Amino acid sequence: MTHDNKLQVEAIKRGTVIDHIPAQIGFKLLSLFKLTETDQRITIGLNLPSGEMGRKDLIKIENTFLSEDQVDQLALYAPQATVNRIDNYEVVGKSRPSLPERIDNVLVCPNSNCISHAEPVSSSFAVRKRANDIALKCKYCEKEFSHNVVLAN
Amino acid sequence: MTHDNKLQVEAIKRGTVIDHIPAQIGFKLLSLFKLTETDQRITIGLNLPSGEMGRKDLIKIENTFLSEDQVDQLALYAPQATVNRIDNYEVVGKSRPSLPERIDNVLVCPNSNCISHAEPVSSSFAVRKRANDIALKCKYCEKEFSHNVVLAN
Amino acid sequence: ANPLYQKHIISINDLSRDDLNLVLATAAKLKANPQPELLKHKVIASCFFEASTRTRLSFETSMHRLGASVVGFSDSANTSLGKKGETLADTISVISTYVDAIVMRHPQEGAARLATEFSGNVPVLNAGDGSNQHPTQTLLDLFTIQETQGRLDNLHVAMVGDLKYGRTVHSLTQALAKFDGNRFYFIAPDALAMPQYILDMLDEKGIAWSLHSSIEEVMAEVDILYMTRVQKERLDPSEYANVKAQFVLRASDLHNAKANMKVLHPLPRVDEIATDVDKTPHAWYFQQAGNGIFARQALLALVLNRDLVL
Amino acid sequence: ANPLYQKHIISINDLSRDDLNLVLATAAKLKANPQPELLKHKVIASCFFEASTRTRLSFETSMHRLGASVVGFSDSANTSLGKKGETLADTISVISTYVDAIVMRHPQEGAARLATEFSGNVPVLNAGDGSNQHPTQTLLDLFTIQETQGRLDNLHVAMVGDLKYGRTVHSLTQALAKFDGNRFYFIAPDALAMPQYILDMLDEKGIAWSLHSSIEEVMAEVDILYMTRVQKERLDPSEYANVKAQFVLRASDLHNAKANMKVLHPLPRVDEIATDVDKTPHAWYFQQAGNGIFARQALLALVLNRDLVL
Amino acid sequence: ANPLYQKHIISINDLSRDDLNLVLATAAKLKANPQPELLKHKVIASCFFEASTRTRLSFETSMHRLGASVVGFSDSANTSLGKKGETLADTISVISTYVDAIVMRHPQEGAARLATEFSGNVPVLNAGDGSNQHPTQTLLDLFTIQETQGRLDNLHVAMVGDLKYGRTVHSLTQALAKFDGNRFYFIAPDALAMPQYILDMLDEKGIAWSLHSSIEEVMAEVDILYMTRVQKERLDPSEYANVKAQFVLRASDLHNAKANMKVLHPLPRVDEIATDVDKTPHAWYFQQAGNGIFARQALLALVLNRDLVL
Amino acid sequence: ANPLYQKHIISINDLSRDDLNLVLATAAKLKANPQPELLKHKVIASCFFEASTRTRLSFETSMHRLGASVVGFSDSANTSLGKKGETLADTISVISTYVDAIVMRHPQEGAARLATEFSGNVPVLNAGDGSNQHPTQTLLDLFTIQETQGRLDNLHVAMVGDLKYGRTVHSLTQALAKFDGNRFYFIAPDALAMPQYILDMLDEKGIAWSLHSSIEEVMAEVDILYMTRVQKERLDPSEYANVKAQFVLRASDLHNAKANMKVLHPLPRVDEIATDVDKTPHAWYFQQAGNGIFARQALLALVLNRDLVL
Ligand SMILES: Nc1ccn([C@@H]2O[C@H](COP(=O)(O)OP(=O)(O)OP(=O)(O)O)[C@@H](O)[C@H]2O)c(=O)n1
Ligand SMILES: Nc1ccn([C@@H]2O[C@H](COP(=O)(O)OP(=O)(O)OP(=O)(O)O)[C@@H](O)[C@H]2O)c(=O)n1
Ligand SMILES: [Zn+2]
Ligand SMILES: [Zn+2]
Repeated sequence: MTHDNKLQVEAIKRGTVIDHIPAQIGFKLLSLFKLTETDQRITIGLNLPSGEMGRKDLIKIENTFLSEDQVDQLALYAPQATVNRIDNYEVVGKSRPSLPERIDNVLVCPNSNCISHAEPVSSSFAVRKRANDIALKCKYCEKEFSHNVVLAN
Repeated sequence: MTHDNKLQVEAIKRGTVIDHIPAQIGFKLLSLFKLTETDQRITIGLNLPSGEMGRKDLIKIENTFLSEDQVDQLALYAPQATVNRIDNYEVVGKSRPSLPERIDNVLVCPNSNCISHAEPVSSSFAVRKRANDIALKCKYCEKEFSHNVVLAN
Repeated sequence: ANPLYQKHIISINDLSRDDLNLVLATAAKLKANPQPELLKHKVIASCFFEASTRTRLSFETSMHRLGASVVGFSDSANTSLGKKGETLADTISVISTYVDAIVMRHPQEGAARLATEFSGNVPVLNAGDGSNQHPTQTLLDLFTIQETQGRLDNLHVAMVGDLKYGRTVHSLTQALAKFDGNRFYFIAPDALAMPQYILDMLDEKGIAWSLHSSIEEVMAEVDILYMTRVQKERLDPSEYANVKAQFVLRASDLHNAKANMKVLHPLPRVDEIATDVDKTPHAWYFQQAGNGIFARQALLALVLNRDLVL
Repeated sequence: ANPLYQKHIISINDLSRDDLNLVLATAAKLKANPQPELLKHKVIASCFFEASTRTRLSFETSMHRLGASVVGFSDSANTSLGKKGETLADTISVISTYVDAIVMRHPQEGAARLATEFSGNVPVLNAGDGSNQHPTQTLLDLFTIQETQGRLDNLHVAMVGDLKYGRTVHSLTQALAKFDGNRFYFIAPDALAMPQYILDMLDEKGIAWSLHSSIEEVMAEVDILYMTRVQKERLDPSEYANVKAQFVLRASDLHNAKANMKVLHPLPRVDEIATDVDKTPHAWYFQQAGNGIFARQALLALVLNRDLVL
Repeated sequence: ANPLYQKHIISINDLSRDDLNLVLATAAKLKANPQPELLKHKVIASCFFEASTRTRLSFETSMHRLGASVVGFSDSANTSLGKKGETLADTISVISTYVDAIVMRHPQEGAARLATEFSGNVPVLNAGDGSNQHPTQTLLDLFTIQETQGRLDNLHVAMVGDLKYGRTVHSLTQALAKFDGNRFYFIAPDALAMPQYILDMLDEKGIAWSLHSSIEEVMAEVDILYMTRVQKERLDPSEYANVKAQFVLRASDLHNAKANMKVLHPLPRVDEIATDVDKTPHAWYFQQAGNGIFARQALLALVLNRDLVL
Repeated sequence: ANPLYQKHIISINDLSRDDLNLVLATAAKLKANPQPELLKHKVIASCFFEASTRTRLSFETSMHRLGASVVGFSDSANTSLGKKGETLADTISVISTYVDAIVMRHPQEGAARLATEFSGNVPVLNAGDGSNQHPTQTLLDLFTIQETQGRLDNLHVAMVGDLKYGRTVHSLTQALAKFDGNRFYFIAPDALAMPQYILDMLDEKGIAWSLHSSIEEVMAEVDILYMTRVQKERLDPSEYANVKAQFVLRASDLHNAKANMKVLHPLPRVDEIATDVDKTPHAWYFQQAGNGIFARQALLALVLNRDLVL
């Protein structure tokens, strides 16, 4: 409780605010990282007017503190986000993401003869080579692809 | 004012507020009806306190009037959902979903041999309230299934 | 222009009573005076993605008897389309680029109706789609009931055999329910029962039906006895042979049938109708296959011609 | 008697500019007024020793649209010839004993031209021979460029896809080099590059060509965009999918194409051209398959007729 | 000698309560204190006229952990015996002069029993004969029920799936009906129900059984849930996808189960048991397949050794 | 325990310099002083979901010369596991309760690694997984390079053929790049060249490599000539017959070779190595296949034995 409004919405009593999500990564992030399967109040702001990107997206999850490597799975999609941890109306913490060494479950190996497709295992990629442009190697078939390519399909 | 409710509300000017989304159908509806593929401001609230109806979800889509056909599709998922349009700061229409005649696109034929599976086709089912339940007949294979078989797959 | 002009004959549930009677009165005229040049210069495609010789030879002969040319393939014997990843939408968008109508059989249910979304104005006629429809087998059956019984209403029709999976008994029961005062007798083993959705549709229209375990219970009253083949793989070896294989007709059972009673069977018959039955006047299964020529001719005539002078 | 009378249409390198224009002006007349009885009483053989449905149905329909009869076989599905040790010379010396022209596809390169040594005076038309020629696919492609662009010279033609093994891009580049001031843009992954013998022939005639890695680099200037299918077995799974699978067209890339630009694709297309492209006015792959009817009709008319009154 | 010494193991019907207990007792001892040179110098034949990888490898690993040698075969589109002309009787008459025991699986029922009349004094063990019998699966099921529940009588056993044609469920009910006070719950699609013969038997012995509609209805009282696979072949795709809101098992469904409730499946478990059941305490189908080794070792040791003092 | 005790052998990437040397050391000891009862009482599974006669027999002969028992299968148009529905995960979960080790070869990449997550504590050894990995071929190649040249570093190794898709050449380069000072010459058709990833790796380590056009260019400096087969599938017959005046090996070509130069080939060697090379001193591909036995014996003994004091 404190004056929400909605161009930049306000105060959750303790929880996580992932702010500065680029436009249209917000919903993708809720889809991929299953952030919605909580009984907690989640408030989400989509296509919002501020912090210069101009338009950003924002997610607020009360009472859940997702962190350190959760914040890092966010790096491939929302690298400039800030993940504000909050206790008793104050941002007792501000993180940003960094490339993790491993991205589990969220990607799909583009190699169609990979065994990963058909089975009760989850995908796993070894990550490497920061901002000049990321390569991802499948755990199973050991084929290294360009992140642009895995991230398309 | 306070018995919280609002806390300085995301009261919008023109738009659609879908209120009383049953809990957990909230995200389902964004995905299925592709409601986030817009540039207008959306604010979503999940697992809200609705002491008055346990838990609910609510999507606020601005400068968007989602209507008639669009409203009726939601019947299968959120049958007690009030859509309210807002023209200039208050409720101008407050519609309820009624079961439609056909349900297109969103739904998959249970029938593994139905041609809809391998092809560039938008699914389509003809809706029939066979009093007790709703049966859905596929356009293509013409097999009829309870809406509960279809709503998983 | 006649109602069927340039329509897609995809399903029996889309053809009305009037549509049905129009095809059946045209079949009767073509049977009586031939019009062997009516579809002159028309080219028709006969696409049988799943092989079915009986049906193909008959569709094509009736195309030939109205003067049309035929190009096409029988497959389930790898004649190259479906290779690479050619979708059915794409095959039909290229085939309707040069033929005047498509006749097609396909293994998945719904394939003919999807073809319809891609053909433009080339009519699609369904020669069978998986376990869903087969309009032209129901049209020839009906024509054979009408021609031998004089009517399509007030009939006492027994359906015998595998009623659960038999695609043609399900459609002929929906067509006959379009008409009046027909009465049904179903005689099926327990595992091969007529599905509830048929029975529920019959009840809802006030049509009378009943289940019997012996043909002998109902022979006397019966006008059309439609026999179906049981496929033994739908049961096990010992089930098929056990007390359930007595859905077989012999000449001796016809003893007391009405003079007008006819035995109909879509075919192949393997043993459910014994060979001694063929010598009786009630055997009409082959004359029924012969009538497939005029019912398919009539549908092609009506669909490709604006106006028809009879 | 016209120049093509009773010739063998074996290869694009044997047909001159004038030959090409004659087939293409006849295709245009048959498209406009039909001559459905021109090949009346002619019987033609359609020998497809290697199955190819798309090509067969089209050759045969165009035979049917000029009134000829067709006998023949599709094989790669053991229809008995080749048994014992029947050489191809012997099969063609018996088939030319009763048909008036042979259309044939065969897996080895050179088979149509050998057929020519044994047919006597029965013309042989090649419907594809291994990785060598396919005249009738290049004739329908050309007709589709001419009909939509008004010309066959001064064109900006981009060829996209597997340019190394694609039998039709190699022939259409040799046909277009017969004409003037055409400009080529090749966009191919490194492993699927256009062969040197094409490039050397282009250089030697002063024709301009260039390699680009993105369609986006050249869209603006382009009149005909000929897309080819990559077969994934020519690369490995992970190669196909890696950065090299971006030779795929989507509607969004057409953003800035000239109003006259057309997308052509011999087919099957599986994913190199996305389905949303079909709704654009630039999608002409199916109208291109439809034009195969008039280009094959024209070749059969010109080859079997002395004189043709148009 | 022990009761089963030199005996033929063909049907669960032929082995009494005490023979079953003897086997289960031995298997518990061989699991505990292995004796790897017990059949040193015996050669067993693994004649799989019908292929089963899982069953063949369990058997041959059994033969090898007791030190025996193995000669044999499996057959799909292959290796000679039977062919047609070669009788099963003559194959067995010839192989009975070479080996010390014959484990065989054959597609026609009673093949193992026919074999018994030609093998001389060579014991034959049935690994599957059509839809009739599979004793060594029943033996490993009962060993898994006995080592997890502690007893083989007074159990509340739920049987689920295709009860009409799961051969292992017909055997398992026969065998559990030789012990006392067992209550049976049979949850099947009514198209796929327990035959009247199993039920007719169970009432003569006074055993309590009931039929339920879904597992959720008995989850609370059950000790063994024996899941069978529903066979899509003899079911329509639309029927198969229709039954209830299914009869597949998920961990959500298990939240009610007793702590000692175990889920068994002869395997393969394609989709009726979801992957999340695999991580619960109740999942016992893989441990069940490992007990195949101990159950089969026990049978081979008792058949080929007179007295086993282990 | 020894470093590799109970370890999974899936990729050459995962075994360090010292692990490779350990294997090669053991293999030299097992070649010298055989120990045929070392795995007495172990049962290994030879799961060849993809058939390789040469690899399967080398492995099973390895299993048997250390006294182990073998259960397993190979598969072309045959025997059950996988089928579709049966997951690899469930096959391995079931077979891990029966055996002590799993050697497997499968057509999809990473199948051996998927297996490792279901085999419990049962070691799995990769015998081929698609185009990814084949460690035991690399292990026998390095044992053949070490016993003929005396060392595994400072070698002038020539690699020839399809460098782009020979899976053994990608592994061999990875492994020889863990030892020091090796110089590589890569003679390939440029259609078939070393991928940039191998090369990109080699430059980070500082290794010297060069690409040549024909073996004759390096014959004088080379110690190992590792010949690979050029795969006619992914090559046009005309391209294949065109490259250079080839890259096949004949004794005439060898007149220049060093006395210790050996020619290796993973086999089969259809035609790139002529029969006259077989009689020279430099021919070592058959001796190389015999060393498969010693390399595979070493790996099985270290994986299944804690301490080997041989
Ligand atoms: N109890 C609170 C306090 C703050 N916020 C959210 O915390 C986010 C950012 O934290 P803050 O440091 O308080 O504002 P900024 O200084 O703008 O943070 P930054 O500069 O890193 O964006 C804002 O989106 C605000 O909505 C919140 O929802 N609930
Ligand atoms: N300027 C406005 C006016 C209304 N609303 C929303 O529109 C909905 C309309 O409900 P309303 O008729 O105003 O009162 P309720 O009793 O909440 O409607 P209902 O009976 O459906 O619960 C409310 O959720 C309210 O937040 C809004 O966001 N902005
Ligand atoms: Zn992979
Ligand atoms: Zn359907």
